Amino acid sequence: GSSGSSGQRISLEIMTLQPRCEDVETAEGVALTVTGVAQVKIMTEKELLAVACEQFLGKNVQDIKNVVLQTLEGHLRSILGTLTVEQIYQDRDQFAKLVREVAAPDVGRMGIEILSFTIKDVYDKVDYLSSLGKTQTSGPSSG
Repeated sequence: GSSGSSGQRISLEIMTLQPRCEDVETAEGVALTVTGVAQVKIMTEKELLAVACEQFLGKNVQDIKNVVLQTLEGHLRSILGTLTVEQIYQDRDQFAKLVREVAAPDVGRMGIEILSFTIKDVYDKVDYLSSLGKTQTSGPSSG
């Protein structure tokens, strides 16, 4: 599946990058699939934005979105590794907050600022959890 969009100029407009990762064994050791969804945009410098401008000048829109997307993406995995399969689902809103909180002060190196970070869908390709199907059960007790 190839892409095709007319445009021979940088697109300052806000860029929508979805930091998704597959086959990322959680803290315990369970590979999960997180789509993730975050928005980003180019930053301006009243002085000189040659740090991001020259870094995007000449390249192709796709390239840019990739570079930026990578920064966030990578982080996700790192934050997903230290986080188990529970902590994640339990408080997803937080998980994303970390990926953005850790990448926020990072993208500032290239010249990009993050707007927001959220989670789209988190499923397990190995269908491990599903198979287990967590359900309320009953059990006997002595006293």
